[PDB]
Amino acid sequence: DLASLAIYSFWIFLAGLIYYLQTENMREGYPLENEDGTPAANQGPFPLPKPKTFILPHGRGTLTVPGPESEDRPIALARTAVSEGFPHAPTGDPMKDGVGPASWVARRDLPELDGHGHNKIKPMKAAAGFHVSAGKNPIGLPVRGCDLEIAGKVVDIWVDIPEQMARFLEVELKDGSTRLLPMQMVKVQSNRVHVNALSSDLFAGIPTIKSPTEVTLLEEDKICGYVAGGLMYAAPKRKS
Amino acid sequence: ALLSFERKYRVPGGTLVGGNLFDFWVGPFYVGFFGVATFFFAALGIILIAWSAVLQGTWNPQLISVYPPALEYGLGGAPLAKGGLWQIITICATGAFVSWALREVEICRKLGIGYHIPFAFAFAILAYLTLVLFRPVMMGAWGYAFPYGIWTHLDWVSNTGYTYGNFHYNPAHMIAISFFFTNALALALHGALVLSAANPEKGKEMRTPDHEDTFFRDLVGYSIGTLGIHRLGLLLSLSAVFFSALCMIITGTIWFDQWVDWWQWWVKLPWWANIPGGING
Amino acid sequence: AEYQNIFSQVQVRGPADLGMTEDVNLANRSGVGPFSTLLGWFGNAQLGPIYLGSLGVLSLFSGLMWFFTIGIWFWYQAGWNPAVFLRDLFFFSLEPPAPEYGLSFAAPLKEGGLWLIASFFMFVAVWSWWGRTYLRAQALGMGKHTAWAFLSAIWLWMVLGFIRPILMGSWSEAVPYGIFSHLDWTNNFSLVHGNLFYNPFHGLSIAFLYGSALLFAMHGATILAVSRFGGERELEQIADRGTAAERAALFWRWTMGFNATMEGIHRWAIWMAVLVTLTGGIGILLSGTVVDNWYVWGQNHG
Ligand code: BCL
Ligand code: BCL
Ligand code: BCL
Ligand SMILES: CC[C@H]1c2cc3[nH]c4c(c3C)C(=O)[C@H](C(=O)OC)c4c3nc(cc4[nH]c(cc(n2)[C@@H]1C)c(C(C)=O)c4C)[C@@H](C)[C@@H]3CCC(=O)OC/C=C(\C)CCC[C@H](C)CCC[C@H](C)CCCC(C)C
Ligand SMILES: CC[C@H]1c2cc3[nH]c4c(c3C)C(=O)[C@H](C(=O)OC)c4c3nc(cc4[nH]c(cc(n2)[C@@H]1C)c(C(C)=O)c4C)[C@@H](C)[C@@H]3CCC(=O)OC/C=C(\C)CCC[C@H](C)CCC[C@H](C)CCCC(C)C
Ligand SMILES: COC(C)(C)C/C=C/C(C)=C/C=C/C(C)=C/C=C/C(C)=C/C=C\C=C(C)\C=C\C=C(/C)CC/C=C(\C)CCC=C(C)C
Ligand SMILES: COC1=C(OC)C(=O)C(C/C=C(/C)CCC=C(C)C)=C(C)C1=O
Ligand SMILES: CCCCCCCCCCCC[N+](C)(C)[O-]
Ligand SMILES: CCCCCCCCCCCC[N+](C)(C)[O-]
Ligand SMILES: CCCCCCCCCCCC[N+](C)(C)[O-]
Ligand SMILES: CCCCCCCCCCCC[N+](C)(C)[O-]
Ligand SMILES: CCCCCCCCCCCC[N+](C)(C)[O-]
Ligand SMILES: [Fe+3]
Repeated sequence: DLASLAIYSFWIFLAGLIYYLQTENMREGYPLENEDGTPAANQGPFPLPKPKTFILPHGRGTLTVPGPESEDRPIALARTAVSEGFPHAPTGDPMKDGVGPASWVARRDLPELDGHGHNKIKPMKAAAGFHVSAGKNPIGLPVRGCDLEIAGKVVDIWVDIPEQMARFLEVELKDGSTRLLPMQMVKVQSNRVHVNALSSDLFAGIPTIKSPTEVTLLEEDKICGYVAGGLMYAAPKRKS
Repeated sequence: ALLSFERKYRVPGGTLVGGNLFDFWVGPFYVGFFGVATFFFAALGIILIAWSAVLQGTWNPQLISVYPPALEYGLGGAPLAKGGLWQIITICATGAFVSWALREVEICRKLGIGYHIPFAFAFAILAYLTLVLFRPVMMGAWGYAFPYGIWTHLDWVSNTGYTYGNFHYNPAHMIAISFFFTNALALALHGALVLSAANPEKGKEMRTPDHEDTFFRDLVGYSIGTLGIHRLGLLLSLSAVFFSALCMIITGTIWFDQWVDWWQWWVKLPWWANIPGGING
Repeated sequence: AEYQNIFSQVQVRGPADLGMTEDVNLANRSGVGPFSTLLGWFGNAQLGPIYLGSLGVLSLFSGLMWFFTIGIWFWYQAGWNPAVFLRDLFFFSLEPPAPEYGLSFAAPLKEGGLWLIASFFMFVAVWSWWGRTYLRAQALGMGKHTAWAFLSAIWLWMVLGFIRPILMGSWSEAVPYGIFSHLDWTNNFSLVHGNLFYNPFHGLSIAFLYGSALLFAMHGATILAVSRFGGERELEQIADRGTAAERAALFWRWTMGFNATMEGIHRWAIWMAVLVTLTGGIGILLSGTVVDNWYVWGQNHG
C-alpha cells in the first residue's frame, strides 16, 4: 500500500541523504594520510565530492574545496614507536614550536573583516565609542598566572565591532611590551585577572602581533593555541 | 588513517589514569584507559544480551528483550533468566557510558579544549539513570525500570504514561517538551542561517556574521548572536533533558495519581472556585 | 574553577548597529529598540531594528486577529467574567465544526464558524510570514535555507489543520484552539489510530527530535569548547579553517571515528531538524486517509 511505499521510499532517500552529508563533510582534511604525510591506502567507502567555490568578500579571493591539503608550516614532532597509532613527541619546546594543544593553523596573515570591510577586531581605545557596559571593567587590573605571580596589567580590551563583544585582553608586561590574552581564558575578579593556563614566566613567550592596532587570523591562532597549550605544558608550574 | 591536519595534535599526555600505558589510537579512535574500560563494559553487556536472547529463544533484533526483575523481587538480586541479566547489563551500560564520558575528558585534555561535551553528555547519562536506577530505587523495585528491547521499551513508555492518565498533564513534562520543540526550532534556524550566509545567491560573495545579525533583526527584531546561539542550543537541549529526568523522578514518588487532577489546585483557589459560568462552574 | 563561557564576564557596547544594507529598503526598518544588559549576559544586548514592510503588517495584523478571535471566544465561554477567564484559561477551547457540516463554511458562528475565521487568519499570518523569511534573505543576497527549513514546519501544520481535514472530508478532523484541548486532541488522535508508536513515521519523527537535541548539545558544546580559539566565528572558519575547526573535528574523530567540517555540521543540523516535521507530517497525513490503525498496518507490515 501507499504507506509501505512511503516508508520504503523514505529509507532510500535517507541513505542518499547520509551519503550526501558525509561527503559534504569531507571537503576538508581528506585525502587521509599516513603519519609521514603520504596518502593512506585506505580512504574508506565515501569518495570526495566535486569541488565547490566560496567567493570571499573584499578582494580576498576564493576557496575551493576539496583541494590540495598542506600544513604550510614545519611540525616539530617525531615518532615514538615503530608502528602507526602512537603519540608523536615534541622535538623541542612544544609551546614555542606550536604543536600538541599549543597548535596553530597557517591561517591567512590578514585580519578578519566585517561586512563593511573594516577590521572586525580592534583595541577598544581605537573603537569609537565602544565602552564597557556591564560587569567588572578589567582595564587596570594586575594579571596573575597559575604560579600565583603577577605577570602584567590589563591596558585594554580588544573588541569585536560588528558583534559588540570582548575578544581579548591586552596585557602589558614588565618590559613595557604587550600581549593579547583570549577573553575565554581569563577570569576577571574584583582585584585581579587570573590566568590558569599560563604561569607568569610564560607570558613573554605569547606570540606577538606585528601591528599594535590590529590582529591577523594567523596571529590569533598562534596566540590562542599558545595560551591553551599552557594547560598541559605549564602543569608543572601549577599549583593548587 | 590521519586527517591531513591531524598529526600535530597527536602528542602524548592528557590521560587521567595509566600515564602512557594506553595513550594511543586504533585507526581514528583514541583509546586511553577509559577506551579499554568502555570496550570491556560494552563487550560484557553485549555478550550478556546475546545470552539473554538464547534464554528468551530468539535472535530477532525486533524481538530480543531483556526485562528487569518482576516487582516481587523489590530491590534484591534476581535469577539471571528472571531479571539478573538485566541487572548486570545495566551495570555494564552505566560503566560503558561513564567510561565514554571520561574518555571524552582525556581527549579534551590532549586537545586543549573545554570540557563542555562530556559535561553535556552527563545529562543524557543522568536521564538514563533516572529511569533505570534513581526512580526504581525511590519506588522500591527494579521492575519499574524499562526493559531493553526495541518494541518492549515502547510498551513500557505507553504503560507507564497511561498509569497516570494522559501524561501530557505532567507539568514538568510540558516544560521538557517545550524545550525539545524549541531546541529543534533553534537547530533548524542555526543550520539555515549559517548555510544561507556561506552559500549566498549565485555569484555573490559569502555573507558575514553582520548579515546573519541583520537577517534576524530584520525578521523578528532580535539576534542572539553567534556566541549566543551555541550557548542557546546547548541550554535548550540540556534543559529539555533536565526537565525530562525531573518529570519522571517525581512520577510514582511525590505524585502518583492522575496528572490531569494536579491542575485542580488552580481552579479550586478560594477567590474564584465558586463563581458560576466558564468550564468549571 | 575555570571560566566556561556560558555567561559573559564583561559586556561592551558601541553605537547601535543598524545592520547591513545590501538591497534592503531602509525606509521599512524601525529605529533601534532598547539595550538589555540582562540579555547581554547570554547573547546580544541590542534590540531592533526590525523590518516592517507591507507583508509584515499583513502577517502581524492577521496573526493578532487569529489570537483575538480565540480570545474573544474564550471571554464568551467565561461569561465575560475576568475571574472565570483566568480560572478556566487553559480549559477554554475554540472547536472546529461538527462532522455533519463536512467541509462547508455553513456552520453557525458559535458552532464552528468562528473556528474557520480564526483558522483563515492563521493561514494568512503563517504564509505571509513564510514570504517574509524568503524576502528578507533575498534582500540581503543570502541563500533561502531559512524559508526552506520553515516550510518543513509549515508542512506538519498544514497537514494537521488543512490538508488532512480536506482529505478526510470534514473540518471536524482539525485541531481545536485551546491549551488543554489540543493535548486531548493529540492523545485521542493516537488512540483512535491504533497507537502512533506503531506508525514508522512517528518513530522516525521521534528519532529526529531526540537526534536534534543530541546534535545541538554536541554542536553547542563543541563550539563553546573551542571558543577559546574563536570557534563561534564559523563563517570565517569555513573560509579559512583554524585550529578551532581542527580541534573540534578531531575531538569527534577520536571519539567516534568520524567528524564534520565547520560548514558541513550546519548541514547535519538543518536536516536533523527539518526531518522532524517532514516525517511527522507524512505520518499524520497517512493516518485515517490510507491507514486507519497503525497496529493493524504493522501486523501486515503493509
Ligand atoms: C502514551 C505515552 C505518553 C508519554 C509518557 C512518557 C514517559 C513514560 C516518558 C516520557 C518521556 C518523554 N516524553 Mg512523553 N508521553 C507522551 C507524549 C509525548 C509527546 C507528544 C508530542 O505527545 C512528546 C513530545 C513527549 C516527549 C517527552 C520527552 C520530554 C521525554 C523523552 C526524552 C528523554 O527523556 O530523553 C532523555 C534521554 C535518554 C534517556 C537517552 C539516554 C541515552 C544515553 C545515556 C546512552 C545510550 C547510547 C547507547 C545505547 C549507544 C548505542 C551504541 C551505538 C554505537 C549508537 N511525550 C504520551 C502522553 N513520556 C520520558 C522521560 O522523561 O524520561 C526521563 C519518559 O520516561
Ligand atoms: C527517551 C525516553 C524513553 C524512550 C522513548 C522512545 C520512544 C517513544 C521512541 C524511542 C525510539 C528509539 N529509542 Mg528509546 N526511549 C528510552 C531510552 C532509550 C535508550 C537508552 C536510555 O539507553 C536507547 C538506546 C534508546 C534507543 C531507541 C532507538 C531504538 C529508537 C531511536 C532513538 C533515537 O534515534 O534517538 C536519537 C539518537 C540518535 C539519532 C543517535 C543514534 C542512536 C540509536 C540509533 C542507537 C540504537 C541503540 C539500540 C539499537 C540499542 C542497541 C545497543 C547495542 C546492544 C550496543 N531509547 C526511554 C525509555 N524511544 C523510537 C523508536 O522508533 O523505537 C522503536 C521511538 O518512537
Ligand atoms: C498520547 C499521545 C501520543 C502521541 C501522538 C502525537 C500526535 C497526534 C502527533 C505527534 C507528533 C509528534 N510526537 Mg507523538 N505521541 C505520543 C508519544 C510521543 C513521545 C514519547 C512517548 O516519548 C514522543 C517523544 C513524541 C514525539 C513526537 C514528535 C517527534 C512529533 C511532533 C514534532 C513537532 O516538532 O511538532 C511540533 C511542531 C509543529 C506542530 C509545527 C508548528 C508549525 C508552525 C507553522 C507554528 C505556527 C505557530 C504560530 C502561528 C503561533 C505563534 C505564537 C508565537 C508566540 C509567535 N510523541 C503518544 C503515542 N504525536 C506529531 C507528529 O508529527 O506525529 C507523527 C503529531 O501530529
Ligand atoms: C543531553 C542532550 C541529548 C544528548 C547529548 C549527548 N549524547 C551524547 C553526547 C552528548 C553531548 C556525546 O558526547 C555522546 C556521543 O559520542 O555522541 C556521538 C552521546 C551519545 N549519545 C548516544 C545515544 C543517545 N543519546 C540520546 C539522547 C541525548 N543525548 C539527549 C537528548 C538518545 C535518545 C534520545 O534515546 C540516544 C539513543 C550515543 C550515540 C553516544 C554515546 C555512545 C556511548 O556511550 O558509547 C559507549 C557504549 C556503547 C558503545 C554500547 C553500550 C552497550 C551496553 C553495555 C548494552 C546496551 C544496553 C542498553 C541500555 C540497551 C538499550 C536498548 C534500547 C532498545 C532501549
Ligand atoms: C522544522 C521543525 C521546527 C520548526 C522550524 C521553524 N519554525 C519557524 C521557522 C523554522 C525554520 C522560521 O523561519 C520561523 C521563524 O520566523 O522563526 C523565528 C518559524 C516560526 N515558528 C514559530 C512557532 C512554532 N514553531 C514550532 C516548532 C518548529 N518549528 C519545529 C520543532 C512550534 C511548536 C513546536 O508547536 C511553534 C509554536 C514562530 C515563532 C515562527 C513563525 C511565526 C509566524 O508564522 O507568525 C505568524 C503570526 C504573527 C505574525 C504574530 C501572531 C501574534 C501572536 C499570536 C501573539 C502576539 C505577539 C506579537 C508578535 C506582538 C506584537 C505586538 C505589536 C502591536 C507591538
Ligand atoms: C486578555 O484577553 C486578550 C484581549 C489579551 C485576548 C486573549 C487571547 C487568548 C487567551 C487566546 C488564546 C489562544 C490559544 C490558547 C491558542 C492555542 C492554539 C493552539 C494550541 C493551536 C494548535 C494547533 C493548531 C493547528 C494545527 C492549526 C492549523 C490551522 C491551519 C493549517 C489553517 C487552515 C485554514 C482553514 C481551515 C481556513 C480555510 C480558509 C481557506 C479557504 C484558505
Ligand atoms: C549564526 O548565529 C545565529 C545567531 O546569531 C547571528 C542568531 O541570532 C540566531 C537567531 C536567534 C534566535 C532568536 C533563535 C530563534 C529561536 C526561538 C526561541 C524563537 C541564529 C539562529 C543563529 O544561527
Ligand atoms: C547518523 C547517521 C550515521 C552516521 C555514521 C556514518 C558516517 C561515518 C562515515 C565516515 C567514515 C570516516 N571516513 C572513513 C570517511 O574517514
Ligand atoms: C536489545 C536490543 C537488541 C539489539 C539488536 C541490534 C540492533 C539492530 C537494529 C534493528 C535492525 C532492524 N532490521 C534492519 C533488521 O530490520
Ligand atoms: C522573538 C523575539 C522577539 C523580539 C522582540 C521585538 C523587539 C523589536 C523592538 C524594535 C522596536 C523599537 N521601537 C520601539 C523604537 O520601535
Ligand atoms: C547508526 C550507528 C552506526 C554505527 C557506525 C558509526 C559510524 C562510524 C564510522 C567510522 C568508522 C571508523 N573506521 C575508519 C574504522 O572505519
Ligand atoms: C540528518 C540525518 C541524521 C541521520 C540520523 C539517522 C537516525 C535514524 C534513526 C534510526 C532508527 C529508526 N527508527 C527506529 C527510529 O525507526
Ligand atoms: Fe554553529
